[PDB]
Amino acid sequence: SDIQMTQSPSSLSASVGDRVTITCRASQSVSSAVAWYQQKPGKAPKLLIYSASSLYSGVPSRFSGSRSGTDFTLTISSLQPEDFATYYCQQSYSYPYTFGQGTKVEIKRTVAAPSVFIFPPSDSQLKSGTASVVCLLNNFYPREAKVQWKVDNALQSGNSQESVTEQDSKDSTYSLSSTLTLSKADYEKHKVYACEVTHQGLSSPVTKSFNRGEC
Amino acid sequence: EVQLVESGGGLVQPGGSLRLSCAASGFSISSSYIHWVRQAPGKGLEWVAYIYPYYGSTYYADSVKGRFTISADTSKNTAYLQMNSLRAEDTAVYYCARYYSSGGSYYRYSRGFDYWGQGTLVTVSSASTKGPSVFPLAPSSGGTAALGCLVKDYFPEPVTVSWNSGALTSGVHTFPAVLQSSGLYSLSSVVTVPSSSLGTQTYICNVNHKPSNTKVDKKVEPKSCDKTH
RNA sequence: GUAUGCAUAGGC
Repeated sequence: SDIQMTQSPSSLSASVGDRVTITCRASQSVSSAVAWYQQKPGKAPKLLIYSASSLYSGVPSRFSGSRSGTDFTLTISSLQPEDFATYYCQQSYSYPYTFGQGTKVEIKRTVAAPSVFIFPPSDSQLKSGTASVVCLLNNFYPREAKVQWKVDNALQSGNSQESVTEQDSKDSTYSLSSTLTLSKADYEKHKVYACEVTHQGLSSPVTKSFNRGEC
Repeated sequence: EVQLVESGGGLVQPGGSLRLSCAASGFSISSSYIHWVRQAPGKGLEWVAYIYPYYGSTYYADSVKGRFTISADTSKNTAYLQMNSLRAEDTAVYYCARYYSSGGSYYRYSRGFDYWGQGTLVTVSSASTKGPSVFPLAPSSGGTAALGCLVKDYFPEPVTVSWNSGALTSGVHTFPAVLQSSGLYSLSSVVTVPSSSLGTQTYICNVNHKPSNTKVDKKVEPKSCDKTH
């Protein structure tokens, strides 16, 4: 039957300079044929290790791996901001060549507050009969945050969606984008459009608002 | 100079069929073991199939077995993945990769996949191709100012956005697209710039949605509030 | 546990 590679932990967070160990266990004997890959978000995986211990050309010295029995370990000696990625093992012993489910490595850094911006709908969009209002939370940490829309003090729920970027591989920060969508009709029936941001680097919540028909 | 390039991805209806191409340069496919690996949205990697063109040996993962076969064309130095009876779960990015066929690959363990393609997205859906609209996000914090494009109501993925034809890179964030209740995608691309530069420098959103052949250059500038002129 | 190059390819 098919060989299973059980990789742990599912995810981990560790600071710069730390040693990190990701482990992988084969459900059967893979006899040392194991590779490790690094995958940056939206990008092709890159080969790190190819036998259980061997370093592929061009791969930094901080990456190593070793085998005892069916247990396999990948080791990053000093974590770098560029090391943010998902890390996968794979066995080449017997087809199908199975991957472990992966380990996403977040890099800890010092707390940073989101810079908040708010964007009123374009005139162009309005004539389509829709209004989109975008609240931008730029370059913050940790990833948890909260955005709340208020239209004339009425809290908006179920009409927005948000999206977060992957951890930056230099400053290790995050960025968030939230969009409130309304019919034009409902848009032009109100005045104050605001977004309130809750995060740790903020001693008190920040609000960024506009008034419809203002400039 | 060794490279692999995927082609043939795109929108396909359930039960339909698709043919992906993996085109090799800087080596002959006969010298390598060519694999296909796929990743469903927010999912791990899944090994699906491989061909070794010299022998002609192949294997298929159960998930794709009997619906998918792989073929080698040495004349075009390309491998093809023929996918039939496609299902919604077959929706994923599809990578071709290789390992070189070396003494070590055979007698020893060097099988790790050294060269990968960039990937190609395969969306299995009944829904219809639709192009985006592009709307400005106009700047009005500190010594910096933020502006961007809102790329709204398109399908399927992907959409690519660059700034000033790719001249402007630092400062940029393009956010993961979101699926709305309509069934269409929306994303925003934002750039923070020195507020000093709003007069001087031009900012242009370059939007490309390949499925619908829609390309848009959107110039973003702060809005002007007079009205007395 | 070493050559992600070659090669009737189980050898160099």
